[PDB]
Amino acid sequence: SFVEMVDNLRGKSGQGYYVEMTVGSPPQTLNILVDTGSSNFAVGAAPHPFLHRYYQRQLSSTYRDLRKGVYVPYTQGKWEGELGTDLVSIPHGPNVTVRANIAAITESDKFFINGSNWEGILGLAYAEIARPDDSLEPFFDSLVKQTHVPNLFSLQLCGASVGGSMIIGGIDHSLYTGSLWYTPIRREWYYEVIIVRVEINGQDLKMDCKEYNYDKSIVDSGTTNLRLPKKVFEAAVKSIKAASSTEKFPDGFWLGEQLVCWQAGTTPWNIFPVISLYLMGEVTNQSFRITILPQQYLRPVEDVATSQDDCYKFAISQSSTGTVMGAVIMEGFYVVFDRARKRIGFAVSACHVHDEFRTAAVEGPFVTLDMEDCGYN
Ligand SMILES: CC(C)c1cccc(CNC[C@@H](O)[C@H](Cc2ccccc2)NC(=O)[C@@H]2CCC[C@H](C(C)(C)N3CCCCC3=O)C2)c1
Repeated sequence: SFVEMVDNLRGKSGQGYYVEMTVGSPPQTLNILVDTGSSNFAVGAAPHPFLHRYYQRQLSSTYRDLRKGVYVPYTQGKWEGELGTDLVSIPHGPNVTVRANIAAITESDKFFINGSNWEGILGLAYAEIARPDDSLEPFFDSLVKQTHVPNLFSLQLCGASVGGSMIIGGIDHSLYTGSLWYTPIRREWYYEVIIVRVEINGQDLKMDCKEYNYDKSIVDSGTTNLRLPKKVFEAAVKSIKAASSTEKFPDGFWLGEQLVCWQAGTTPWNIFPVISLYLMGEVTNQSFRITILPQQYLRPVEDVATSQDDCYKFAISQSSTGTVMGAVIMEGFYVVFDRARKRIGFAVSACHVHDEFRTAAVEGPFVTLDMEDCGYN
């Protein structure tokens, strides 16, 4: 019955992926961004210039006020509002209704996006990072507690205006090819994983692997970019610059600020390297790699110019809070958040990114000694 959830996600490039949900009685329909990088379910509940619609608690007979405030500061953007509970369903999801915590957003700053078609966010990570504290049960925990939906979900995020699937409660085998490779969830707060090796065009970055996970590494569907700790970011940009020095790039391109364009169909993909991320595996001394194409880390953006060229922004950003495997890493992979078994699986997606002579891959097994030394603490 997972077929009912295939293609249940939509979005705009750089702006997240959202699924349709209803809250309250009678049901109020809202588009909700799916975010494995946080743990609060929150919806616009007051007018805002960028909201097409919002949750009206007054109109729901099943609304309950928790008489408690809340706020969430993300890496960029924040909101504040009022806690309460209500009945929640996912029309293209399992056939259930659950009473869940909901933060009614009453003020926000740089959270909602102009012209955006989503009105709220579904934090799919664990209670440990829920605001105001870990006693506010996250939506997925309520779903599993109140129904027989199995304790896992999977995400197929597709590039090119974007779509994909969130399969709630399982794995749909028609959405990926090849084998699923699993990496442990190190700790249940973020979806934290451990990266044990990095290569660019087959060349090892050769850093202390602790640097790759300083101070954590997470899988985060609510962040567009690959974000890398300062030292890793610099090494990676240096290597990518070198590989592509054939061409010249504007100022701020490598900062993700300025875009670069080529005549339509002439993007020199070949001079941009693949990036391989090796992840800790399920058995001793064993890892696997996912290989990322430049078509993933050069994000397509519309040309505000009179030209109809292919333009892109560099979708790798420097971080001061650890590695973030964002949407452009997840795109073209099928990612299984197996909460029940505390692991995350990766396989080549059915909607994989295409390149003339290279392909995104998930490959294993590899041997990697002393993998536990890669985790930060
Ligand atoms: C809440 C706690 C646990 C917390 C605190 C700090 C970091 C984290 C790690 N997860 C972050 C996500 O939950 C959050 C999700 C988000 C969605 C929509 C708007 C804003 C944030 N995303 C971000 O903060 C990102 C930082 C880089 C710029 C990102 C921008 C380009 C802006 N962005 C917004 C729309 C979705 C795609 C996107 O890329 C947002 C978690």
